[PDB]
Amino acid sequence: TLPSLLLIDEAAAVLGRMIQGLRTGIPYIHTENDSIKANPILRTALWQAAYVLEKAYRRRYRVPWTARRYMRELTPRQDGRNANREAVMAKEFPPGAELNSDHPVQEILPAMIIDAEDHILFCYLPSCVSPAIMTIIDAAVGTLATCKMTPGVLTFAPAWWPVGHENQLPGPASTLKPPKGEGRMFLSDIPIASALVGAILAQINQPLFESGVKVLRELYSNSKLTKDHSTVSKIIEIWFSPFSSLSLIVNRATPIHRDTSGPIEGMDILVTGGNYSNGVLVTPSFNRRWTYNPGCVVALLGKLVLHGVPEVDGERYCMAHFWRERLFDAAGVPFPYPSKWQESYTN
Ligand SMILES: O=C(O)CNC(=O)C(=O)O
Ligand SMILES: [Mn+2]
Repeated sequence: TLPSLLLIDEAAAVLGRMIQGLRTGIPYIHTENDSIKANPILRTALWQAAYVLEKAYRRRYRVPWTARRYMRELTPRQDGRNANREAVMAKEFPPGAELNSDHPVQEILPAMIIDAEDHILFCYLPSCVSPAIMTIIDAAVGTLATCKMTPGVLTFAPAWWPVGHENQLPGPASTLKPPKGEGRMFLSDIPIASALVGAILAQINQPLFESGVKVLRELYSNSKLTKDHSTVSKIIEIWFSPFSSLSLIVNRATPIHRDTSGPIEGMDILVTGGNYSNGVLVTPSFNRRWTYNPGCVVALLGKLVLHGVPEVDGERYCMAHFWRERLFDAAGVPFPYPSKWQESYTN
């Protein structure tokens, strides 16, 4: 009875069917949900994502360690700045023969990196987002941000803890409390984009997608879980995403680092955009750089994978979709462990 969740559910389903079709050569079944079917921009964006993701599953680098063991050496707040600690990790967890060809060339083709037991650590999807959707995001960010976009970070979530309120109940993000403010407006401008990124997540880690949606369901229906539940409810009704949170990072370069808030096993999804030509995402553990230009998507275990992105020759923003495990705890949903790549093929 919550149509936004039902739309991202169908977007996930129909994109999976598109991928299964590309793999089998049999016509895929269209969605009868005409929020998708009658929306040419979202529909063709799902086609494009299907091509890129199918390209990525066919191009898999393996590191010779597991995510479990890597996670075990990690100190609770090992964000990547201790260079000595990082060189010790790097010896204990080297790139391996499939990756550490001497000095690495920059990747441009879609690909993924899986651990020793087939878990997806990193998924690189260049040009995964159609120009039309990138233009929707360009407009939304534009009107929100007014060098030509004022730098900064801005965070949105229907259920959240502000810094200093950790031990109270969670509630609407301050940026989203004004019902006609900048925040809500921004969310209202981007449901097609949100729906796309959530569908991509389903293709990479279906259980995590449906856990997230389950959590949003429970936060909607169960009032005793949050402050200001009326505002929580209104925001969930325009929350076209399975993620706990969305963060817009405008005109900022990013040092090589690890996230340390968020579950050690959560997969974030970054979408980069703007008008610049020399984007590069750096992953030292994988001995790799990845071309990182507007419309690129990267999914990654970001509390595990060191990643950074240098200054570029233009305006740039990044949309970062991520997780708060405490919301899972509060909603009675265990947080799932990272999916294996074969799960993509279990039809
Ligand atoms: O620079 C970017 O596009 C991505 N940002 C991050 O991973 C982060 O803030 O943790
Ligand atoms: Mn990050």
